[PDB]
Amino acid sequence: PVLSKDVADIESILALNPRTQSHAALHSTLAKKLDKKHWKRNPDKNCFHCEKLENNFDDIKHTTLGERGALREAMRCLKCADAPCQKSCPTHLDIKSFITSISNKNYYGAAKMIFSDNPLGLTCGMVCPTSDLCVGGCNLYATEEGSINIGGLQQFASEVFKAMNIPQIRNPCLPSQEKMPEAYSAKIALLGAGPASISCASFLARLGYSDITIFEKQEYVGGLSTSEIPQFRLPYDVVNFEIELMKDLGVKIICGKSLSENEITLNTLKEEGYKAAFIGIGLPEPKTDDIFQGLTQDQGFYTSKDFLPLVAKSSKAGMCACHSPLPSIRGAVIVLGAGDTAFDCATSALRCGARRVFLVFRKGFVNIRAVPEEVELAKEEKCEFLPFLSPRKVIVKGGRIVAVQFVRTEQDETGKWNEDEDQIVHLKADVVISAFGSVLRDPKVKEALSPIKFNRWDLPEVDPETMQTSEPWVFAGGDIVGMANTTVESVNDGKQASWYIHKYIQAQYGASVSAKPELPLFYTPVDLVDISVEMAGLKFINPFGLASAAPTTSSSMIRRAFEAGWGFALTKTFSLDKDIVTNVSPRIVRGTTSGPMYGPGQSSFLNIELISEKTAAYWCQSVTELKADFPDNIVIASIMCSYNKNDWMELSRKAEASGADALELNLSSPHGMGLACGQDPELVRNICRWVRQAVQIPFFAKLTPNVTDIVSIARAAKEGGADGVTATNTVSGLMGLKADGTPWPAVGAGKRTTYGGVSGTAIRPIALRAVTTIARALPGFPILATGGIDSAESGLQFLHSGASVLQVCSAVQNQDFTVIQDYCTGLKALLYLKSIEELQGWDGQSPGTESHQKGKPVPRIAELMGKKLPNFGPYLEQRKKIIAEEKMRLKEQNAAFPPLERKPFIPKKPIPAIKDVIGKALQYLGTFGELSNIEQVVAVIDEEMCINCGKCYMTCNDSGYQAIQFDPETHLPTVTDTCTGCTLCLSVCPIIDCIRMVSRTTPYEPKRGLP
Amino acid sequence: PVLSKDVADIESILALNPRTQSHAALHSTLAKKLDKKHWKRNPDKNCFHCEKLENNFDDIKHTTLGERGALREAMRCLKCADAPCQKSCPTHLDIKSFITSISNKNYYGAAKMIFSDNPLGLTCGMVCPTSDLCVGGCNLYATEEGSINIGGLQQFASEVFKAMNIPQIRNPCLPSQEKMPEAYSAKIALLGAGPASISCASFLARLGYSDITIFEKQEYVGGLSTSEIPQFRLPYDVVNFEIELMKDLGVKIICGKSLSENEITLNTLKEEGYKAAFIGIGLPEPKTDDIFQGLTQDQGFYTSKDFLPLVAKSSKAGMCACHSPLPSIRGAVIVLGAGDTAFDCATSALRCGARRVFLVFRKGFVNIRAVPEEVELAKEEKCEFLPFLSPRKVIVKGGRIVAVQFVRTEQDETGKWNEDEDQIVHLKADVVISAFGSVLRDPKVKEALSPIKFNRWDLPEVDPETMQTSEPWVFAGGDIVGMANTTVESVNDGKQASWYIHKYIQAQYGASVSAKPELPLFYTPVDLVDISVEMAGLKFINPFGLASAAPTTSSSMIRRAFEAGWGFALTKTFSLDKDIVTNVSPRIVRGTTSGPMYGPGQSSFLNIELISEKTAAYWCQSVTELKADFPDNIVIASIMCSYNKNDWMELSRKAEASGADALELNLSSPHGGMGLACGQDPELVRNICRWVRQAVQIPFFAKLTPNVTDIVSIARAAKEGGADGVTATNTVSGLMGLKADGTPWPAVGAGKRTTYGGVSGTAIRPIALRAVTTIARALPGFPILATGGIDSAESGLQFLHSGASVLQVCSAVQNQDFTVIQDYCTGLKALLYLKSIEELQGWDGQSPGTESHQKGKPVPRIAELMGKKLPNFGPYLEQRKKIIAEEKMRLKEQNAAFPPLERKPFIPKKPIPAIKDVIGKALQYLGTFGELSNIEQVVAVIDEEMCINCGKCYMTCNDSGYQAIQFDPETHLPTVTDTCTGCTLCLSVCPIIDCIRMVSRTTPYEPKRGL
Ligand SMILES: Cc1c[nH]c(=O)[nH]c1=O
Ligand SMILES: Cc1c[nH]c(=O)[nH]c1=O
Ligand code: SF4
Repeated sequence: PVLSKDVADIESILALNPRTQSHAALHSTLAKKLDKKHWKRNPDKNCFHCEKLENNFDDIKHTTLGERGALREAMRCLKCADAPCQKSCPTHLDIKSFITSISNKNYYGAAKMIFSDNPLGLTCGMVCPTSDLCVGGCNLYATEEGSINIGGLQQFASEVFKAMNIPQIRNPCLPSQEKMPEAYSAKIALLGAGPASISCASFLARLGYSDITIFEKQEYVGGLSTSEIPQFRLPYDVVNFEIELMKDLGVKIICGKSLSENEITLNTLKEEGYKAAFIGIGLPEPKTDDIFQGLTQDQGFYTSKDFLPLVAKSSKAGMCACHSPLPSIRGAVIVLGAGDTAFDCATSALRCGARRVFLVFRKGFVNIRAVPEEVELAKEEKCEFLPFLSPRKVIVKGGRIVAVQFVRTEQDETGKWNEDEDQIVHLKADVVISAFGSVLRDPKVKEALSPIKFNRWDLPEVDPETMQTSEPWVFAGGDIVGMANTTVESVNDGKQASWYIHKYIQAQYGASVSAKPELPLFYTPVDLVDISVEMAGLKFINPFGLASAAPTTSSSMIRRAFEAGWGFALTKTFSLDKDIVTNVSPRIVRGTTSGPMYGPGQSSFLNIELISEKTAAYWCQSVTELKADFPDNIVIASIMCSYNKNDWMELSRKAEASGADALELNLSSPHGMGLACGQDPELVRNICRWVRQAVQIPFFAKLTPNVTDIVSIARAAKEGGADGVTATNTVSGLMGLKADGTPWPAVGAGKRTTYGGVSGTAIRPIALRAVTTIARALPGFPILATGGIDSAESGLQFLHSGASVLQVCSAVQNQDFTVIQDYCTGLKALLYLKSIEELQGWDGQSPGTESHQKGKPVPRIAELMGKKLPNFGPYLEQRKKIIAEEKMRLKEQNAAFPPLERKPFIPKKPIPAIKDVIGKALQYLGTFGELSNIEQVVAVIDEEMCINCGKCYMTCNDSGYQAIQFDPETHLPTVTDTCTGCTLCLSVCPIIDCIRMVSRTTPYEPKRGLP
Repeated sequence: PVLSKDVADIESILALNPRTQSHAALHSTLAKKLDKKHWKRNPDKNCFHCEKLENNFDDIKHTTLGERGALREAMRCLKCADAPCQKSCPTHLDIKSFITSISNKNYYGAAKMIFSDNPLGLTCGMVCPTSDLCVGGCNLYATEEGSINIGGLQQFASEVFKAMNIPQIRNPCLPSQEKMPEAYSAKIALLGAGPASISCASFLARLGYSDITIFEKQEYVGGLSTSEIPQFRLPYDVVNFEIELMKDLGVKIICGKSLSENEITLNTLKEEGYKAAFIGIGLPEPKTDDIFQGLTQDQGFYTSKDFLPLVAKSSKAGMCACHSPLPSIRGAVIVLGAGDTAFDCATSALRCGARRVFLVFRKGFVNIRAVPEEVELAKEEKCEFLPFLSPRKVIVKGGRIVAVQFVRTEQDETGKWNEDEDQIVHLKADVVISAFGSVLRDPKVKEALSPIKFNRWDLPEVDPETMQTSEPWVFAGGDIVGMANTTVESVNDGKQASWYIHKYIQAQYGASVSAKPELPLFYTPVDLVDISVEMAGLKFINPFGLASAAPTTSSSMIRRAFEAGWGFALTKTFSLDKDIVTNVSPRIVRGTTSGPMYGPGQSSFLNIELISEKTAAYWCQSVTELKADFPDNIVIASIMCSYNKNDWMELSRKAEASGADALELNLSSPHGGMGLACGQDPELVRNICRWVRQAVQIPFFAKLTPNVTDIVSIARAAKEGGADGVTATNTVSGLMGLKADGTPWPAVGAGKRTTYGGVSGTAIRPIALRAVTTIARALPGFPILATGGIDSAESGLQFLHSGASVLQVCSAVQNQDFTVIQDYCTGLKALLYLKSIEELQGWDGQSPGTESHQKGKPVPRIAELMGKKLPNFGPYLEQRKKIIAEEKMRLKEQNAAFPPLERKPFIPKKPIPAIKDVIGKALQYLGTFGELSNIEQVVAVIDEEMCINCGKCYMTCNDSGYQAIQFDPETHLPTVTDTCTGCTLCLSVCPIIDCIRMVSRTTPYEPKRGL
């Protein structure tokens, strides 16, 4: 037969494989109109019908992210200096840092940074109106692809931390409880268990106060996060999670107790010995209108304070003891108002069975208070909008509402608003929900706050800097003060008050506090993990250090790196005066190793830099100064001489005398098998011998990867007396040419260049091979790793490969010295998680991937699965039909009485130290002959995760075994039995873990070419 | 002094540098509220107040892209199989292919693909309602980051092509015009010079028809693209560009005669000897309403058909000889309707000076059918929206409209719309514009179409597949047929018609046409460029070939690659029967070299694959069949033996006898400072080449490994042994990474074992490029076949410039499919063609010089706007808007300047370089470090108008450089100071291409010695 020709059944497999076209394509406009419907993904502008949402409380947030989407967006963030997003965040979250942590896969460190400044970090990630806050200042708004999804990233990192089930711990910088001064036992009262008081109590507990009580009127906690924000924006289990974190700090909550004249008052708190009080009761009553006087819910009238708590109580499992039904909202619903509550009333009314929802407001579209995020949810769910209408009267017939009369409004010459009595609208309605806002009106509650001063907005008056009322022991914040318009601002109000409550209480006990307010961070048991390591008789407080490179150009830079937390640092390589050099410019350029992607996260750099231009006297004086000031931080002096015994001996002794803990020998010098000393084992052995005879401190040989066998050079260094090797220096390369042939870097008028050194993540596979091969050949010989280390996650790969410490250059060039805090918290988390048996199915900090579309979990419904319903076109309609019917079956098949007491996971094995993980990977490395060819695998695709791109199919067709069927109608792939398990399809799929490799169960025959 | 500390002025420079935080930050809610306005980038929700737009016709499209943004978005596209976006494009554009070309920087190839199926490809890129077309089907809608900006990408590639100023050429597949059959001289008439006729005439001219005339009623051409679509969405020079492309094919346009009685009729056309006619006159008249009878423009009334051409004539330079005054539209403007025209009237009215615009429509918001893109523009410019109002009276006093009276509208149960006479609105207004649609209604125009059949909507009937009317020689398309609602569907109507006009005319002359419609592609002189090359006596039709790898697993795949256009291919390496191998699985994994980015454009792969599992008998028979079927495509047999003379001679003779054009010796076989493999030892390579040279007479090439100290010594030994060239290079040995539990990937068997693998792809391109350059400089003229990260025409040309003659590809096909060859070939043709064009020297290949821009739109060149430290946020942005608006007004009150350049194509001034002409031309720039000038230093300089204020340059200079950048605390604008050393890190990390540039240093230079 013709061996080079596909047989008919493979030709059939290949039907949808791309082919080069020779002509333009003929398709009529009518046929194109009909075919469009089959592939449609987004909403249809001609669709006017609301799709059925009765009893559907699934997440509708557009900002929710899964891990795949979160990694992409975190990598996109510029991680800006003095970032304007943080300036625009009311709690001043270090967004730069927590997004950096997410991009490095350090979800713990991200969450810790979030909760350090915002104890309701998950709630806020979900509900913050970011377009009017952090995102509104994001620099990437100045790009076509637009601003960063900061809230979704905050939500993702916080959701992972939640799933870790790690508790908050008492501030570890505090003295033991025993030894705390008496002032910290002062009895503190907080009124209302909403965002403001939860924040305030949390920060007070961080400061060490041990007697903190929140008194809550209702039987549920969380405030408006619980009672009014819909479950389809903020799941109730988020609120519970954040309350439990605060309770870890000892805060007490007592429900069923009210600030009111016949219960708790300021006077009764004083009588009972309370020393300070925080008022955080919000705005508990609806703003009402005479037009609705006497109307009952049974007639069809609600305020938002009546309606939204009913929906919350029904839809939020564990909010109440009583299971309760969803309000029977049938027919046409009129929502009055255009604030943000109005849009939650409209979307919630659809969940209660509304046939039609009209949002009617008394000003125009350009006057809507609502953030666009909030408006869009109502728009996409087909609520109707009626502007310029002021309500005049509700029509009641047969005991129920049947219509609302309105008068038109308009804006005149001044700008101020008139009503037009002659221009009426009679709007039919079965239900009316007023969303006019909220107030504090209850005279009993107001009198319980005697004698604090109220302002003309009729709210407690506070100093906006201290949150103190006119009574010095009473503070207030959140909605009740009338500035905060958001959860995060109410959180910040409690945070602000906490410092000044602390100051007031301390002064009452005769103690002063710092002139600069200084609140503690958020802490968990992860932060107590020991990440120190000893290597070559040297103690490293953590394994991360600055490589000898541009980040160590000046010793003042090393000083700042030590102040940031870096465990050790190399000097830039320096030499004797005779060997003075002069750099050229340009000399450091970005890598082209991952295409025309600019900005953060360059996959490599190339440099034609020389050794340090600063003198040996500068570096030796600097080493003395750094070791004087930072005795616990390791300083390694990097030195270079030509192939001359007397020179190496003189320079090494000079660096030793300066106080260096160790030396690093840079073997890049040309000599008299490559042109460099480091490429010849005999020269390396001699250089190490000369230094070993000259000094008594340890020294390490820095190996080049540009050699046939780096184990040869490493053994030469050991034979010469080196105490270890640094693996590796940069890979020799040329990073590319402009289209006119000239290079980059191009030096001088001649536009000349020379071969440079490639650094960064593009050389990590080369460095990782070098470290592992040296570690297997020379067991126990200390290795300092360098080559693309840019995270705790990747640092741990080099530790597992045999290195003891981790040098970094390019990751700092891509960012700044503060990445050390990400690396340290990330490594602590990785080691801590190894002790948690309940998380053993995770890959480091990553939860096992389950079925999702757009990071939202696929509903596991019998009638959604197995049956070839992709997420587009008519298949998507059928999917939505199936989900809707199952929500209705869910409305009766009704349960909410098996929640889950949230108890943290406890380590059930010792937490490994660094020395316990070094080299653990080497057991899996060997020769090719040690790999099983009997245990073969095949690919299997999770159809529910697939996004129908066909990349697996095209890679198997033109780089594989033509083993994947690609359906022409559903665009769903299926791996057939001809799969060889090569794993290319998995490697190109855009969805993490959509494709998995599983043990082959059918007989396996290698394809030998037989007909 | 303390050398390791920053002096005072450096400490202040470092003021905004990121530092690690040990405490939570205290910032009051009130202070946060006041600071938020300073940084604000996006629209303020509280802004009731549209900024001023009078006489401002600058681009407002949200989809416009510059090069930086286009490359990012094109790399994001999954480049899907059987792509649904193409299914959803009415002209069936190969979106996958043209976006692939953009990602590979081949803007010519992308434009050629666009214009092959859409002769108005630039217009459609700007105006297509993609959310209802191609983008509505995009698979990436199923990700959080969302669908691809297809239209903006189409616009960008077409804009670059426009700037190339290259003409369209006659279809080069046609015989010369002297020897075309008589039928192609048939006189063809088209009526109306809009998108439908322009498309129809273009495709007819592509087919070879030489007598094609478009008869246009007006003095201007382009149809609605000219007369009504606003300049701030579609610049007139786009329309002119596409018209001139069509005139390149010989289509004639005659303005001033109409299809109408007493003018042109179907009867006059027939009598004058026209053989076919296409009706593309659109809907030339406004849909009227009796309530507007007698109202005049002087009173303030317009239909859309009166208003929008008035604005076009004034704002589009080159439409008229008349410098037209913009309609003075002061006061309140009421636009009636909510179709897409209504929104263009609203935005255009602002440009005329309207103070407020109301969009008033008779149904609800759910019932608006305008695409969301178009609604968003009116919404963001603060137009008001009034639903459920039907106009009843226009009130005129003092000779001017002063108000419009409406009645409320309402739906029933039946869904039947009613008007409530008792519910009235009296809206004050100075101008009324009706946007009720367009119609064909002039009795003499319809009478000129006698006797074709019209339908119940008074439109000509066509067969929807052929576009033929009831008269066989008359065809129709576009708006006039009533099916197209878009420019692209109108283009498609003309495209569809062109084939059946062709079929009809050919039949009239007694000739048949193929049953499969075959419209020709779009061609330019670039497509005639020769990209063949000769090497080692072998003739390659193009320099691109498949490497010996997974894309050549089977000879059936090589066959399909040749059919796609690949110039050559390697077999997978094969061996004698006794050397049979068995692969393990998994064995090919994605690279980790550019972080957790999944899907397209993987920056590397790692493989632990062996040689072919298929027999030498399979491969030799396959080579015979491939060479019999594709004699002009080069087939190179890759072979491997152990270090054995008899084996190498036997296998190489077997492959030679099969008809292989050449052999490639895989030097990966183990044997025994010269490692394990034969390719790492020059003595072994020399002997192997000696053996093969004795055995065969065809050329052979030694495939070098990069895993060697000195690859030149290996290449020299191969040449001494008799090889005719070398292939540089094989994969780089590496370990791609470990999971957090220490297990490797790939992991084989239950033991999860691995071995060192080979790294391929763009991550190893700097290594391969250094290898090719160093061999080319040491062994000038010795043929080099390059392999290692070649993924585009421009990377291919880097390797040619470096001394290679042909270009092997693997990973780029694994990342995609075989059809990338068409991108590579057109891209290489374009790169060589542009080298002959003097007017484009300043480009870098296909990339224009970057002008100052924000979000890809050029910054206004205004004096008071330059150098005034006004970044694009907060109060500075408001000042920029004032300055821009002010001299839009000064450009108004002086109404001169109507000189739109007449478009002439650039002409090559020297011959087009052939492949052999460019080989090695980069080597002149390579040298030793000592040959680099250290006198000619550079410094960095920042273009503040392109800056997006991220501080990355600042952060990198601070912690990886010389603390030489000032970063302003209020404007977040950086300035390079005189302590710059030209190191070039800041440029290397800046997210904006060419925002930072290196320039010659003009101030005295001293190296920093620290001392
Ligand atoms: C001195 C030096 C400069 N650049 C590098 O990449 N490595 C080195 O050792
Ligand atoms: C046989 C072979 C497999 N994989 C590679 O990367 N190179 C080779 O030569
Ligand atoms: S022509 Fe229009 S519909 Fe087709 S791909 Fe381009 S933008 Fe999309």
